[PDB]
Amino acid sequence: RGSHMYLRITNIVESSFFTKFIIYLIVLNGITMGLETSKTFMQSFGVYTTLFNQIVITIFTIEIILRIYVHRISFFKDPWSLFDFFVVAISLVPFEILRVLRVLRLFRLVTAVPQMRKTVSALISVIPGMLSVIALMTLFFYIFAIMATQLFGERFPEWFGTLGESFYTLFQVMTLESWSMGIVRPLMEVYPYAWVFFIPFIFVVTFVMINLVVAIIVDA
Amino acid sequence: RGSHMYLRITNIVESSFFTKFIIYLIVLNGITMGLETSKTFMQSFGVYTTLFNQIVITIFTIEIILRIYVHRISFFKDPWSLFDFFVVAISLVPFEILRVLRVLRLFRLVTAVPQMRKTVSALISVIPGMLSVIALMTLFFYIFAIMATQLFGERFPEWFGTLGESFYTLFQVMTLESWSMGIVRPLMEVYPYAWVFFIPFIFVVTFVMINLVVAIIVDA
Amino acid sequence: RGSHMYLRITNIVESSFFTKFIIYLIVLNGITMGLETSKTFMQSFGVYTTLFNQIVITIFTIEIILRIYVHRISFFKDPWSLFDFFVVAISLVPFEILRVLRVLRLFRLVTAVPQMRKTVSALISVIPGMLSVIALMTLFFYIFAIMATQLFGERFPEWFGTLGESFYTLFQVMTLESWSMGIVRPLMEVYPYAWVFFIPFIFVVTFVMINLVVAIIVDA
Amino acid sequence: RGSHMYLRITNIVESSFFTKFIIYLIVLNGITMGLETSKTFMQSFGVYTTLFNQIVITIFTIEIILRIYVHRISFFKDPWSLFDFFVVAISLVPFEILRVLRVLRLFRLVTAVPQMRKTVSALISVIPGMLSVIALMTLFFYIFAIMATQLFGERFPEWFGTLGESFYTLFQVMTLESWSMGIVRPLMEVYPYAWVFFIPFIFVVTFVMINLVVAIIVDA
Ligand SMILES: CCCCCCCCCCCCCC(=O)OC[C@H](COP(=O)(O)OCC[N+](C)(C)C)OC(=O)CCCCCCCCCCCCC
Ligand SMILES: CCCCCCCCCCCCCC(=O)OC[C@H](COP(=O)(O)OCC[N+](C)(C)C)OC(=O)CCCCCCCCCCCCC
Ligand SMILES: CCCCCCCCCCCCCC(=O)OC[C@H](COP(=O)(O)OCC[N+](C)(C)C)OC(=O)CCCCCCCCCCCCC
Ligand SMILES: CCCCCCCCCCCCCC(=O)OC[C@H](COP(=O)(O)OCC[N+](C)(C)C)OC(=O)CCCCCCCCCCCCC
Repeated sequence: RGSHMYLRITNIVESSFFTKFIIYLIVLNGITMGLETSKTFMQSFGVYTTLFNQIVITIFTIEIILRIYVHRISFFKDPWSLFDFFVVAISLVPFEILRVLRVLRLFRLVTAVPQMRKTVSALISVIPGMLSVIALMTLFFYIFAIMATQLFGERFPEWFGTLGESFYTLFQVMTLESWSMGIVRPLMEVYPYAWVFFIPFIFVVTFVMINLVVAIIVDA
Repeated sequence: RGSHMYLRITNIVESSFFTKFIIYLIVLNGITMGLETSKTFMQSFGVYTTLFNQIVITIFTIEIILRIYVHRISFFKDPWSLFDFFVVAISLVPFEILRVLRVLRLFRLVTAVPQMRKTVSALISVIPGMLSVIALMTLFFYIFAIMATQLFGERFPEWFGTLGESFYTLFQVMTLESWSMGIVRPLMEVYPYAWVFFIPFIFVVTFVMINLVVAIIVDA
Repeated sequence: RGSHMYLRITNIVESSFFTKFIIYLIVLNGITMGLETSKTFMQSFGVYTTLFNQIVITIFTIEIILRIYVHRISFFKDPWSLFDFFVVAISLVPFEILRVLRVLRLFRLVTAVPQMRKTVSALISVIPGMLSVIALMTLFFYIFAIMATQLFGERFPEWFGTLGESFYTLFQVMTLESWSMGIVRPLMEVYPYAWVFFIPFIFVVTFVMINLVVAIIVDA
Repeated sequence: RGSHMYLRITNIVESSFFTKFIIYLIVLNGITMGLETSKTFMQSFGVYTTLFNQIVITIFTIEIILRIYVHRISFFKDPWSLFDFFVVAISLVPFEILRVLRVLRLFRLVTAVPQMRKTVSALISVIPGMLSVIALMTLFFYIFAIMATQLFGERFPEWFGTLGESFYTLFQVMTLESWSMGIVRPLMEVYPYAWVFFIPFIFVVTFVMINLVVAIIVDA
């Protein structure tokens, strides 16, 4: 708990060399994961690189293990460690989507470098003051998604045949991407007043967005 | 007016249980209205759900009735109640567009939950300081819509054949959606100087938009 | 100069009735110009409406004449009058583009209604603090327009064959409209490194835009 | 170092006539470079204009030479001169991409006119406070670019077959250009859950952008 061998390990994990080594590895596994992208490189130096990968996964597990010895329950209430935990855990399951999620370990460069932690933490910090407006927005989407599903799903199954599909399309209308040439004008060929649904939608959603952003600037 | 039975009802509508019950119903009729979206679910449990729907419509009418007993003319000068009124009234007419408008009762979650009321009320509050710029903008749209109708409606009836059609297209140009690839470049094949109409339009409309948004930030 | 008949006319133009009458006409000629949009209406009540139009043009010329008697050289240093002048002058030439420009007289509702004048004047007021950045931007466009004309005009004459054409396309890239799917990806089929031209362009132009807008907010 | 002939040259380069002459040339070589765009003009007055071009290149080399005599090592620590240096150097190599880069000398109008220098310098000044967020963003792009390359490169080689290609597409998704109609909806025909990759991408990238812009406004 504060004994002979505890304090030995503690002085290692807390050493700058520990951090730097880990950061050094992250930038290295980073570059390695970008070259693994090339089947040319993969064909030649490929096995070299599978090697470096479990090496790094092992080093990271050892590290995480140590960090829990040194920190115990303090470790499992730290966001930055919990991230490092789950990211490294993912990289330990041997469903290809998990093989790809391995790349999430590169986000450890964020947890590791305090300049980054501080940046991310600044960004995350404005989200709580947004929840109420975001709650309002989601209700809005949900309601309009229902309305659109049953107004247009039958003739327009791809875009609106399903509550989820309508959610997708409504998000696309919010981003303004092809909303008129690709969605609303087609609808109007069948539903001449469809414009009464999407223009108010676009007005509300955009007004909310601007205010949401004025919200952020309301602290500064 | 302040009698024996009046004060009895008053203590019920004003009870927290009343509010919570109503909110409870709203979240329930909400989920129900999302499952009604699926013809699978509709095929199986469908009648169960038509049931829950008039049940809720009845409960809501009773509630609204009570709330007017307790509030009388104060009720009909409250936005939040007037909304609840009109929304529930809609849900009472038996034109499919009214069947769909029933979903508007889910917005009662806004009127009911004071955190939401406050949010919405914040948003709505900035609109009056915008009316003058919005008035200016609409005049602008109207004038340019007339000009475009008669400059391009004859060769381009779909986009500009009608004052309303031109309004629609001009709105789409304002959102910047396909303005060049899908509208102005086609026009230029017939009207080489059409760019003299839409670039200034896009300049004015965008300048106004930014200032409109600086307007909001002019209080904060 | 300040005589018997001068002061008589002066009391008329300066009367509220004068202003209101003019405003009344503007809203009327406004509605009339929107109905002239319909060949149906035009077919039936059409001549009624050509009538109301020169009537109003005459009334407006008389008014402008009076206003110069009452104001003399003060009139020709007022923006709002100079506008009214040029707009009404246009409406007096009998080239269809002038027939359409007649609709610009509806902007007299702006000059006439002081709430509008004040709004417009607020908007116009931020433009001088932008000129320097706008000068920078235009130079930027000019230079990149030259570069693009000679990098891509030969294989891509429609988009870049001409300094003006390149100006048009570059403006479209700035608005982000189809910049990749419709312009840059096509170019890359011939010029694989074209992305080195348009991504920096899009970066600079967007950075400038944001700062231009922060500029406005730098007073507030 | 501060001798007879040194101080003679010094009084010339530091003269207002020197600056004005140079500026005069820049506006002239500017106009000339825009007319060189027309093969009509090129066909007729073309050689006149190749002439004016080396004339100006020579004058500029002489100038730069002088300015280094007058300034020595102070010259090579000035951004504005270093620019003028490299821009003029480019214009001295006789690979067509260098023939086009000659047009970069028009940016000397920026270095020369102090109102511009000040503007540019204002703009550049906000960039250092952005580096941390920009670092975060680039890491984000890199990681998602890797993930997309291996999730979609095989079936969608054009958009994602290569780390660079995925970088390009991800940038396009960030600008929101055709992200749904032209990229994600096509992907979903093969990968129904692709929406789980690009919506969070679009959320993060947009949130960061707004905060990056609130950053700028955080000084004002
Ligand atoms: C005030 C009220 C608050 C209510 C909050 C809770 C809402 C809960 C959502 C309800 C669940 C709806 C699920 C559902 O019906 O799924 C539909 C479809 C699959 O149905 P399926 O039977 O396969 O459709 C057949 C297709 N057809 C018609 C073309 C032949 O599959 C999908 O589309 C999947 C569903 C995706 C959408 C989920 C949206 C969650 C929104 C949360 C809003 C929170 C507001 C605060
Ligand atoms: C300073 C002046 C202020 C004036 C303010 C008041 C303006 C009032 C609007 C005038 C009414 C115009 C109605 C009208 O002409 O409707 C046209 C069309 C249907 O005409 P129709 O005869 O069916 O066209 C035949 C089609 N064709 C030529 C291709 C064979 O149907 C439509 O397009 C319907 C009309 C939709 C547009 C309504 C716009 C309202 C703008 C309000 C601006 C307020 C400014 C403060
Ligand atoms: C520091 C330097 C400052 C210099 C400022 C002054 C610049 C003055 C602009 C120079 C004039 C260029 C005019 C010109 O060459 O016009 C080209 C074309 C028509 O040429 P054309 O001979 O018909 O082309 C034949 C077509 N082809 C090759 C496909 C067979 O026709 C057009 O494209 C018309 C020209 C439109 C563009 C005008 C742009 C003005 C930019 C102002 C920038 C101010 C910066 C502060
Ligand atoms: C925390 C970790 C930090 C790591 C930072 C350092 C990252 C260094 C990047 C790694 C280098 C990757 C180069 C590479 O693999 O190039 C791939 C391709 C050409 O490969 P190739 O063998 O031709 O592909 C064959 C094509 N196929 C499969 C369809 C038959 O060619 C390309 O696509 C060229 C590569 C372009 C992308 C360069 C991106 C630099 C991102 C910098 C991020 C900084 C973060 C702070």
